Amino acid sequence: ANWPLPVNIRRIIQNAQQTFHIDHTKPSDLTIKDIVLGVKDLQENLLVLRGKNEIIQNAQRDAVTLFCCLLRSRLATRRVLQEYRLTKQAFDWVLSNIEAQFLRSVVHPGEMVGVLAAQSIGEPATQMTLKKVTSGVPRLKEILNVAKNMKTPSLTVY
Amino acid sequence: MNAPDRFELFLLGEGESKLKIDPDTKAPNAVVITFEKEDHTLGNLIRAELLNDRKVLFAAYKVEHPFFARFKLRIQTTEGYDPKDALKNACNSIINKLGALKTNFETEWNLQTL
Amino acid sequence: ASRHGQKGTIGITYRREDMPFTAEGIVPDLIINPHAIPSRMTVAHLIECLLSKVAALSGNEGDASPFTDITVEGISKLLREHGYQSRGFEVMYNGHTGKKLMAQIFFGPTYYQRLRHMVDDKIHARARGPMQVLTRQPVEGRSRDGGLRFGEMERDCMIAHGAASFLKERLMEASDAFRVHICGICGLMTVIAKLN
Amino acid sequence: FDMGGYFIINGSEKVLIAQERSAGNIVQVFKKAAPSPISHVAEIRSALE
Amino acid sequence: MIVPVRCFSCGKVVGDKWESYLNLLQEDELDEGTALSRLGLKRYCCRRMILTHVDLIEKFLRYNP
Amino acid sequence: EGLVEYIDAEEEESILIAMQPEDLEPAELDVDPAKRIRVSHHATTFTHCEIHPSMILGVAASIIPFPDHNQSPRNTYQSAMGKQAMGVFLTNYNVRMDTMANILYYPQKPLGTTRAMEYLKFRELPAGQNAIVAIACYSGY
Amino acid sequence: SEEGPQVKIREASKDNVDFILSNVDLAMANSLRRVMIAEIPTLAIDSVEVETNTTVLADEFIAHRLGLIPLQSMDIEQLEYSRDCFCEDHCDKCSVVLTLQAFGESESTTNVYSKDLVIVSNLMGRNIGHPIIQDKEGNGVLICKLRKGQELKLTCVAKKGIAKEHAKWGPAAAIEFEYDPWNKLKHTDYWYEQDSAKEWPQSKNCEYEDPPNEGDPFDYKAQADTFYMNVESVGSIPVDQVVVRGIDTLQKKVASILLALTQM
Amino acid sequence: YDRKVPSPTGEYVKEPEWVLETDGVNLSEVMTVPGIDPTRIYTNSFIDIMEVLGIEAGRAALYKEVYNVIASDGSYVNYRHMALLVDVMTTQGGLTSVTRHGFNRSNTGALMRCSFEETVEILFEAGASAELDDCRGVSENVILGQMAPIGTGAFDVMID
Amino acid sequence: TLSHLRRTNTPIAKPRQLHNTHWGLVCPAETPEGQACGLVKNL
Amino acid sequence: RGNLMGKRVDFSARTVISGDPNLELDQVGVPKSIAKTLTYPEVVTPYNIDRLTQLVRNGPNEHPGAKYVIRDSGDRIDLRYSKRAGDIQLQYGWKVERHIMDNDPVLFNRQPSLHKMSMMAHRVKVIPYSTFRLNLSVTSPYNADFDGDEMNLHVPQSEETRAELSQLCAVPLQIVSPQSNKPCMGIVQDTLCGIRKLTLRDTFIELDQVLNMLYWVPDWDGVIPTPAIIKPKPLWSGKQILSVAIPNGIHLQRFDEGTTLLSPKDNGMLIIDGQIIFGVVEKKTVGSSNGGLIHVVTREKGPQVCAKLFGNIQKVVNFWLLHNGFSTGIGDTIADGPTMREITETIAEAKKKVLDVTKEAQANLLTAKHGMTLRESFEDNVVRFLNEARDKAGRLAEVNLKDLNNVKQMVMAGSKGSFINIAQMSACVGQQSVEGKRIAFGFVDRTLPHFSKDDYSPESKGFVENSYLRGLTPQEFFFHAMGGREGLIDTAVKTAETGYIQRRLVKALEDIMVHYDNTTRNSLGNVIQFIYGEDGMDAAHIEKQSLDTIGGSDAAFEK
Amino acid sequence: LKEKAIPKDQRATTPYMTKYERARILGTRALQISMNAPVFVDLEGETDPLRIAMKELAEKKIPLVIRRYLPDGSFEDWSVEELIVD
Amino acid sequence: SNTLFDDIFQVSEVDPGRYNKVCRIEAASTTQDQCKLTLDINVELFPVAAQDSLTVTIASSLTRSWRPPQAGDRSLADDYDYVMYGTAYKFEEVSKDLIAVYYSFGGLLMRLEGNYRNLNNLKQENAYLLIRR
RNA sequence: AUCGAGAGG
Ligand SMILES: Nc1ncnc2c1ncn2[C@@H]1O[C@H](COP(=O)(O)OP(=O)(O)OP(=O)(O)O)[C@@H](O)[C@H]1O
Ligand SMILES: [Mg+2]
Ligand SMILES: [Zn+2]
Ligand SMILES: [Zn+2]
Repeated sequence: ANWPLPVNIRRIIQNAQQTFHIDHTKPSDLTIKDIVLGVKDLQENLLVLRGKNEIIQNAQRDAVTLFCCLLRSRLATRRVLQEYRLTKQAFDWVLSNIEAQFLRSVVHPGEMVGVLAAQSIGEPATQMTLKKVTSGVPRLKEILNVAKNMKTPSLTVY
Repeated sequence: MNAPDRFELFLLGEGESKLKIDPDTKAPNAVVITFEKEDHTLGNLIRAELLNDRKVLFAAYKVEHPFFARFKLRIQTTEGYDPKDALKNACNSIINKLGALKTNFETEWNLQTL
Repeated sequence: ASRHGQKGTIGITYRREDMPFTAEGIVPDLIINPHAIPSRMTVAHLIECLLSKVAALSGNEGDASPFTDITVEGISKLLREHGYQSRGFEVMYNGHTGKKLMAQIFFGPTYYQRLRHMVDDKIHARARGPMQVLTRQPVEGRSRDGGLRFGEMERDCMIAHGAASFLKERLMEASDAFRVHICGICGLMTVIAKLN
Repeated sequence: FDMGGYFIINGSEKVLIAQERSAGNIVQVFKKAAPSPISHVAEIRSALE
Repeated sequence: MIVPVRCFSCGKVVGDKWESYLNLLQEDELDEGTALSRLGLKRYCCRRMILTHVDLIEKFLRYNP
Repeated sequence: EGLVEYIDAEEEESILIAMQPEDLEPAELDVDPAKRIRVSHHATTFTHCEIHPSMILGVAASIIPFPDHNQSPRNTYQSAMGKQAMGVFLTNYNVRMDTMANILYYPQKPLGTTRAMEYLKFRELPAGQNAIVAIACYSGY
Repeated sequence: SEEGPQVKIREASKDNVDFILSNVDLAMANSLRRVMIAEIPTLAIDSVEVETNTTVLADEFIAHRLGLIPLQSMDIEQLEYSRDCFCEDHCDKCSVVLTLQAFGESESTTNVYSKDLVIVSNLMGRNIGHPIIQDKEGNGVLICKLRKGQELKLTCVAKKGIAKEHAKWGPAAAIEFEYDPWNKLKHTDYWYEQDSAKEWPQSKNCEYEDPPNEGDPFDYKAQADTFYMNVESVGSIPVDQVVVRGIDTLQKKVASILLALTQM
Repeated sequence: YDRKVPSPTGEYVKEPEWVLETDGVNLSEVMTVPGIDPTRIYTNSFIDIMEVLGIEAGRAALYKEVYNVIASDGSYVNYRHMALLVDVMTTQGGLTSVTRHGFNRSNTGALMRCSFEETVEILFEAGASAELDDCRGVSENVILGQMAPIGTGAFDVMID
Repeated sequence: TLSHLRRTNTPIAKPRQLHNTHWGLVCPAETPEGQACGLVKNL
Repeated sequence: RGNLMGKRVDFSARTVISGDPNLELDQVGVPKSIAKTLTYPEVVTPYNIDRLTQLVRNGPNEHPGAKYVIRDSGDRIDLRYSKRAGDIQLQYGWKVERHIMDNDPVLFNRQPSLHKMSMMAHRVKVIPYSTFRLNLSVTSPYNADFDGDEMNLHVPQSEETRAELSQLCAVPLQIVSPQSNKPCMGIVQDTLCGIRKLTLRDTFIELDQVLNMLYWVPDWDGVIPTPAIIKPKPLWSGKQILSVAIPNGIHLQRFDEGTTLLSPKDNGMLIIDGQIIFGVVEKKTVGSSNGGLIHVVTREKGPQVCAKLFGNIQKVVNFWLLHNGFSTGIGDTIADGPTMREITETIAEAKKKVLDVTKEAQANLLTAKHGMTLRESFEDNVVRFLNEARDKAGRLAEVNLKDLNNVKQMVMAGSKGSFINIAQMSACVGQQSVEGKRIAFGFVDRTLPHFSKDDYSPESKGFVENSYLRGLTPQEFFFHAMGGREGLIDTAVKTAETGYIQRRLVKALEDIMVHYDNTTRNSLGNVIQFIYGEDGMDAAHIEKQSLDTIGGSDAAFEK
Repeated sequence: LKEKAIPKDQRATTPYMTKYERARILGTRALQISMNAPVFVDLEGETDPLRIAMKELAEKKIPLVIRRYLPDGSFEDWSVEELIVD
Repeated sequence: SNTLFDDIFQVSEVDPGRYNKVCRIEAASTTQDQCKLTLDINVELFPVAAQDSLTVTIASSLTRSWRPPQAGDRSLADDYDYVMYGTAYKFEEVSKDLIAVYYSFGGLLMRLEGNYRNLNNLKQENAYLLIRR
């Protein structure tokens, strides 16, 4: 279940429960229509790429699929009322804060992501310090040099 | 090579006064005094004797760096009580106690034999 | 460094009043962190502390020879005979306050060695300075008032940060920037240029 | 306390570090690599007295 | 190389004690702990100054110039 | 007199050595817990005996106190640092014009010493001092 | 006698005074010990000029040792800080000048002691600058050893200073400090294997305070008021003077704070 | 191998299953063997994976191997960095090594390639082929002491 | 000084590791850290 | 490689580093001698002129000063040697090469520069000693140590470059690292151990100490917190005082193992509105870990507030620990007598198991599974026996260690130490291995000349029944030295191969940049990725969260 | 070649200002201010050019336009006033 | 600004775990079979006898910076021997016609279970706990 | 200047 995702929804919900002093005794002033349609609108609002043509729209849909899965799981109508006694004000603030955090989470063009990737691989490797299979920096050298003959070939049959 | 001269620990420099008194933001009737060229010997005694005073709500001393000989005393007192007067009273009580100690030790030493 | 691979540099120098003190008035010449101990696993350092404490109190040499039946239990029995706590702990008071430290401190004589690395033999700073004849780049070495090298790894680090102008400044304005004249048609810096 | 064992060349004290080599006149057998056509080799590095 | 004037940690003077200490060991046939006790050195920080000292000046004196 | 012999490594191959003379003694339990677990040799036909096991070490490692209670890399590190330690390298230091010399003002013999140290002349020409060390957290410097 | 702090001297000698300080807050006792260490002034050699040196020791080594020499400082208040006396560099009112000349005339080693220091400046009738000798032989601190044919000739200027500037101006060696020997305040948490009572040795001062009782609950309100101290002096100043001048210096610092307020 | 699999209830449960490990690799013949699951067979030799199953499977196996090397230490690196490396290797359609053989021989500018290895050979062949360096690379601008198209240098600032 | 006088060098199948036959002939602990690790030994 | 990709540079400095608890995280302590040497060119404006003239009057020999004045003509006036160093009359547009002053951007670096974190911008603070000073919580990104390490400092020469350092490379920005998508800095060493000691429910603070700690937090509101305990005596908890360091509006929820909402063992963590409700603070709460206080505060309050949080926590905890004390001695390695008896009995039962397996193998009654030598099976079984013995003895020891045991305290806090350290110091260090196997017969059929030939027993192959406290025997010592030599070789040799790998990785991916169309392309324009990481998200703004639809039964999903 | 400009309507690049372009804008404005250039926000006891530039960025008075280059060679231009800072 | 709750409980067990000064306390309400209590108490300041009977009270008053008792002119609202200030973190319902309330006095914890205090023990930072022998 | 050697993390 646990995977790296852009916007921590749980923290935002706790922030809403504290900023607006949620009371469990009182009934929520949210409509069922409000919750469902607002979550759909929030899905529409999150944009990684802003092109109008359909291929860029499809690419953006791809880019946001998993985060939208998380958003649907975390903002279902039964949860938004029963699990958290969220008022309408808290719900709207959560929607806007989610959109803002997601838009802040986008990559900034100009990031030298290749150099960052190379360093992110290299630093743990230099920190590596030491059974039936080749492992560690030698195996990494094999992988990186596409060595035709490897010390420990192996086939895993299911 | 870079070390400050040891005399800087007790000799006040040019343009340096012993006490700098500044009002404290975010608190009522509170002041911050910057004792220059002084160390824990003075600070702990002054703070404890301030804590003895009933109308002193707050008293705390800190040394922002071991490199430099200086400390900060924050004093907050009751409305109608100048914190500067609270510091004065603490100082005078300290001196009275020290004088009594000197007298009593001198009598006791005169009593002893060796 | 002690005799057990525990190397360290002076972080601060404290006068005797600021230093924590035992009830006997004894003070540490040197304070090291407990955090160095558990990772390095140098028990012989603490054994040297204990044995040397007993040796100083008794006036007899301590036998730190390898492969001997000297056991910590016997050394601690001796230290207890001398009146100090068997495991070398001593109640100590804060110098700044005089209040007893809630902890008891491992306190004892230890052999320490002064090493050939001293800061004032290492300090360096250049700004502008002398330049090598061939590359027109800053000379090498502290002895020649040289420039610290901006390695390829450092170029990569600045690239990952995205500070292009700082990179250009380090690579030209701080090392070897030069203005040369090229012919537009020739494409080579073979232009003879009389500026005046 | 000086223990000697060094030379003095142009005023500088100089030590000769021992150089470690394998003894000659020892016969040793080594399996050649699997791709190599010969399976085993017996070698002697005969040095004169 | 010669006796420290005072104990590094206390500042108790130990430079006046050294010679006495030696005569306490040889003339009186005493052991080092009781010798340091007779010299008034009761804290081990003071005891290490005398006990672990090596008087290298005697070797330095033998050099003729 | 034949009481001692010189052993090559090649000749070491063909001999059986005991670590201590007490190994050549009769056997017939109640032991001090703090002492190390030493294996009953349950072996015979000794042809030799070590003079003392501590002789396996070199000059640098013979300075280390209780190195048998230390993790070995730390012993290696210390062997590399005792050569960086400062002391009276000779008693004629004032006479020779060495390019660089560093000498302690008041060198102290170590309070914990190896029996090897005597033959290394360390106590006579030490390179450290017996500092009163406290292990404590104190302002975190 | 007088209200407030109360002193009971257990034992006293020229070298050590062991006393009990009563009816006082801890901060004051700690400030007093800090002043006794750092702040009470003495006289020590702060300048050396070496005319001739053929000893095996270098000049800096010897000058450091000379600064470490104890010197009489009983009348040090009649001397003035060199930085606080109007002469060009030093005068008789702010410094004491000593001379050391030694030649190895004997084939056997010729030793040099602090007794071999002579005073050239005019004392002007104040007990100051006499090297301190507690050796039963009368010889001072062994400054140097000379082979036959070796001379050392030098001049020392001793000035007024404090241990907070350099440890040579140290009037006291070590001060023993203990409060709450029974640990009734629970100001420390003992480290033990099986039993704190068995493993931790009992303090001598534990006799002076009444033993605790197990039935009674822990006295939270109680604060440390009785302190057990022992002050040991080098001998440059008497022990009674060490503690009295510590008191006086602390008073002077507090008074200067008060004056700074009045001037503010 | 223990394995987490959907139970009839929907919850995940641990079903141990038998798995074969082989000291050699003959991928093509082995997957045609009956009684095995040809969809799940795996090699630690990703080059065979590329040969038998195509370039995309090669990229997936490359990521798997790099990930396991990173995770043996307990080290964790975010997916994107390893994915960048693997996509760089596999974007040519085959396995391009991070070597003077693999990535330094490319259509890229001459100066960037010569900054890594085989410097003078690369420069000579650039001279012989009459190569034109775009100077789009970072190393080209580093050699020329100009601001690279990197972060601050990508965009251009212009007055109003 | 003593150590520099009691020193060897091995110029170059596993030379660096401490061999069993080194017992009593070469110091087990004293070796340089760096490129000359194991190759430079002390008697 | 040596003159164009890298080159020696001007305005650089380098020196030994130590740490300063009273320095700020983004600050760097620069010696006065270095400050008087490095210069920044500052063009005189109406804004700065009154300061600048003073500096030039103050001279290059004392800081804050300046070393050179450049006129409009380009001539340089050297303030060290000039008859006009006194009467200088600054004209607008001239340049003053001022000394490096406090709150000036610099680039701080450690030469094994594997990370962008290895080179970070710092705010200068000029200091009275020769070493560079830096905050403790910044050691980790540099892999810095104060055992003698030297670090390097570079000075920008233009306002654009200073802006680049301050807006991209600043230390507070680099708190959340793109690799591992987690913070790289956290509370370490004395601060961490003291924070665990302070957060304990037993820890109570008196009024005087409470007031001093409250003042110690630089941004204290002046509102003395209401004491937790009131009537019998006003007693604060350590959690209360530490809550002053936590900014208001911070909510942290973590449940650990058996954590009720009643948190019986003080495990887990609950913080509401910057006030801690229950739980002991340790490496989980306040370390570099994901979902820790650093990550939450950086995301919610901003990088600057987290950078100040580092200093505030350090001040409070360091003060309390200074007045509390902490230590470690040999007593922290001693285990109970009965515990030692049980440890030796564990060793003996392992020895009996090894002997019986050996006797079985000698009888040819062993059967080895498919693909494994009989001898291989024997080796694996004996090695597993001895490893289990070491682990069981160590666990016995660790259970024996009390809560006051300082090694157990450091392990619980997480500041230093591990289980294996306790095991090797207190119970036994165990089996030594070279090249993946037990010690082998360097001699003929013997590991050492003191053993008999064809001896395969644990002690013969390098098993150390002795703990570091008990002391290794001669053979055990030689075997251990053999083992450690391998690690030394691994360090000194691995480093080069890993460096070559990193160089090749960097050269292979150097041109890979995210362009303005969200694609990831190289210098030639070829697409590596149509969207960075396939989600278009910067790695720093990413945290592990659970997908609640994937798991569970269908019934719980329905409910 | 010519007319690589893209009309403001149908501009696909990010409405927000990248960290790198904010950094370069602030640096260039700080350099301008340091070289005695006019300031378009009223100062409030502020004399560091970088802080002046930051205040001008907040008040959207920096008259500079970022030209972003797509990999094909077409450029899209955004005024600093247009772009969103967050 | 008045009393929120009051009862008299009896102690079942007292248990310090890894704590020298603090004990966890289990208590049952007298006259209320369904009302129970759990509390972290400083036994060094107020020891708790096993099977002891103790009066317990929760009050709202009798923010603002704390001031020492000074001359004592400020009048105690406590004949009690042990008083604390805390903050409530959770308000759960254990069953229909039953509620449970959680409080944290500086990390010392408290849990109270009873049915009727809907108006009482409202969610708030304010809390004062009082215990009389 | 080149070449060698030693150390530091
Ligand atoms: N998180 C950590 N956990 C455990 N130990 C650590 C940690 N960080 C540092 N150390 C300790 O610091 C030392 C690691 O050495 P380090 O890698 O920092 O030096 P190096 O400069 O990279 O290489 P070398 O010193 O060998 O030349 C070890 O003693 C290690 O135990
Ligand atoms: Mg290190
Ligand atoms: Zn002493
Ligand atoms: Zn004068």
